[PDB]
Amino acid sequence: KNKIFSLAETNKYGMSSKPIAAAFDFTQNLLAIATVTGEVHIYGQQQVEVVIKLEDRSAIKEMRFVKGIYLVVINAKDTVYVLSLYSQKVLTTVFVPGKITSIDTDASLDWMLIGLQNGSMIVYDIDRDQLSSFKLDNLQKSSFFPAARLSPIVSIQWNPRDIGTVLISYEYVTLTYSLVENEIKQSFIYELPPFAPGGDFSEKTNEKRTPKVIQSLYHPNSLHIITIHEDNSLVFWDANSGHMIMARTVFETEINVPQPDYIRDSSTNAAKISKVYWMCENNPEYTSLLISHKSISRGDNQSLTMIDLGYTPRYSITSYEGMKNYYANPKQMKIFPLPTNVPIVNILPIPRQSPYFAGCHNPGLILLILGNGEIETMLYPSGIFTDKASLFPQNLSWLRPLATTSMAASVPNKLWLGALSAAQNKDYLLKGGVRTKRQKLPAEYGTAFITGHSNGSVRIYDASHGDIQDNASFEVNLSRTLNKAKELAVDKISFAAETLELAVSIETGDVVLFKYEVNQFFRRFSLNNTNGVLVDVRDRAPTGVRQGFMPSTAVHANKGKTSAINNSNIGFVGIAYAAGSLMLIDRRGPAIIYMENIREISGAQSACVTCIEFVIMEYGDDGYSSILMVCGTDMGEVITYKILPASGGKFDVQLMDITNVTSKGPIHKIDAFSKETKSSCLATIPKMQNLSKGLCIPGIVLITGFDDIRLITLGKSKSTHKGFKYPLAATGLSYISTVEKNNDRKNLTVIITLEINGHLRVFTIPDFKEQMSEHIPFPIAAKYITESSVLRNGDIAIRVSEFQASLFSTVKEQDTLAPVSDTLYINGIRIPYRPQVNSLQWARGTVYCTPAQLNELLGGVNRPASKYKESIIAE
Ligand code: NA
Repeated sequence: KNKIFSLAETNKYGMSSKPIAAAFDFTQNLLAIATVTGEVHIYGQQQVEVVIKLEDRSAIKEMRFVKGIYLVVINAKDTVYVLSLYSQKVLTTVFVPGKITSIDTDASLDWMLIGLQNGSMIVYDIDRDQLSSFKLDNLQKSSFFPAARLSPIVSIQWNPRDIGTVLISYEYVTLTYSLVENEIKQSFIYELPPFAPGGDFSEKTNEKRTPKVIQSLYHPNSLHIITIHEDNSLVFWDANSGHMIMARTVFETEINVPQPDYIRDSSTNAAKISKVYWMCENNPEYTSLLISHKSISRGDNQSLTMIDLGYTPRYSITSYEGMKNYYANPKQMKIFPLPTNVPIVNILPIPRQSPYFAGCHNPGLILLILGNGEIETMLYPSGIFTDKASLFPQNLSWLRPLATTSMAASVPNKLWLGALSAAQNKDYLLKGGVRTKRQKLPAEYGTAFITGHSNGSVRIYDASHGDIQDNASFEVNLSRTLNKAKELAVDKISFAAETLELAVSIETGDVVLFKYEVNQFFRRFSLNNTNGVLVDVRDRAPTGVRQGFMPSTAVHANKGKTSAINNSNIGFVGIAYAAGSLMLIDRRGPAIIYMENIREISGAQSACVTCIEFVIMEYGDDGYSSILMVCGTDMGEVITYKILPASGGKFDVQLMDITNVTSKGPIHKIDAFSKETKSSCLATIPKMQNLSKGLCIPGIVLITGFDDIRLITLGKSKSTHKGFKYPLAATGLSYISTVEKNNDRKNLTVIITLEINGHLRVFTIPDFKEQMSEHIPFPIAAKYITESSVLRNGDIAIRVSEFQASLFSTVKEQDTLAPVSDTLYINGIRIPYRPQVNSLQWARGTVYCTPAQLNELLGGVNRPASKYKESIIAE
């Protein structure tokens, strides 16, 4: 019935599953993130975002960006997809014959190199979707170690300065292969003499050992290589000579010379090296190594290590001992701790200068994807962790950090638009992409999303994609307000939209109050300095903000965690604590106007207040309206108070009564509506000013229980009840207008009920006749079903996964335009010239190979023209 209703999904926020991989394109300046279900999300400037779903739901291992128009995606099943930034759909799927171990791709090259578990090397033509005839067998088994087990290729790396040389590394040996000459140029083998200490994790020091290589890299000058070995040795070799310059550790040097009386002098438990990256600064002559360390036990053992080697000495005029000094005495060294003990799973440097040098040229920020799906950012080389939501598109802000609670608010646009006008995001990181303008028809009411994270930060933005709403967001830091560093998890938060006020309650029970206002433009701050519960925090506002959500007062009650917070639209703040405390704050002041325990007033065993609501209507049979406060208790009781206007503009509190409404506690959602007009009865400033008129507005209050809804009337015994099959997670009163006759604006007030299992109904009032009975299309996390908010205009916002939210609209007829995807590829961007071997460093010894020359070797003289428009486009 009521065909004006149909469940329609309007917006999605965040990512649908756990991030598992990442990649970045400097040429187009786009950032791609891969989920475990095979989704690829490409983000750009402001709020550019394109979602591509691969045919299989398998996980993603690696990506690279090719030519600035291609995105190569490799899954767990060793299937390689090619995606386009111009046509924005899957271009090619390839089933590569073998188990892939090492991949390399260059910015200006149309080929990608694949090593296998069986040791063979193969080359794939991304531009033309063909396998090339160039194939190399297992070189270690073929030339050096015939009797060894079949060694997989540990690492393949294109030379940073010459596409004609490829660094290949096997388990017990590494080498440099030339594609032009089809031969092995130089080979290095790491062997330890007896009694050699080896690395930290060396085993059986007495006997001769040949540890497996775990990773090899080229130096930015391309004349030096590093081999990390399973003992955590770090051996620096010279690519051309075959000489072993040194073997060092992160802490000690010369680990290869035997030492009969060696003793491990380390007060820190040794950490297995996970991966090593060789980053370079603006001048490639300035380089540093970042090493990630595998965790032992479970405690914070994933820390980064940076070795800034500074100016690399000139190659031609320094001996091997000079390189030994240069690598053995680092220019600077520092360890970057990780704020969490969650293991690191992927590290992606974000280049700022150019996409060469393995995508690690002058990285200003390092994106770390952890095992729990988080995304962290390290400023480099400073090492400062940043979680500012303005660095990345708002969809990424659901990952950095994890959003502990979320809510949506129906804000009147009258001042909301003026607020978002000067709240534009101006310091995003991604620069590419051109955002499609999706103009929304103007409306009286808009929607805001508000999220609180475990960091102690609250992010607020608009849920529409309009001209102003799209790139506008506020961020408030609870840490700077309280001068605190730990125990900052946000638990609950309440938003008064009519005057733009906020109350944020954290795991320690502290509640901080924020208000929208202009700016007033110490290091010993603490909540324990003074004795009063209300602590002044006005002067602790962020420096550079001219106007925004600033803190006014912090609440340090020392009474425990909070069970209910509500910030009214008329200056009142209601705070309830798990111990039983109930506390009323007048923002006029500031002042406390009521502070009492509710276990000494209840007739039941009700421990704490779970919901606080403000209404302005007639109590009982008083014949006139006043300021009334309704609270629900965890045992199904309801306590109604009056806030009487007292002398001097202050306010008293008079307890009217407490009645056991239902046995199905807790009481978590309170709403109200007038009996005749059926408009919202919740308190507002104009309604408060209207009290002098002597007006009387008898009303009915909807109280939500565990799985029942009660229609009750203040000051009376009669009530009505409705029961559900499953417990109710989110509800609200929605006031919608329907036109049926000719232009008649017939308003209809209905209640939107959502159960934790995902079912949604829409009933009328007060008869509670069903108008919708549908389900949310996808299953929802029972942990996060309850963080839903019902909006004024029939919309319902549900948290569905740990990282994603969904804003549904329950009005079938909505001014919906055809979906428009955004533009990723912008033509005319030039890829900088690939760096070549400097003649002043190593004269001769090189055979210059142009890209077309390499195409002729790998694909043949008769290489077919591509079937893609991108190949012609990307030139
Ligand atoms: Na937006």
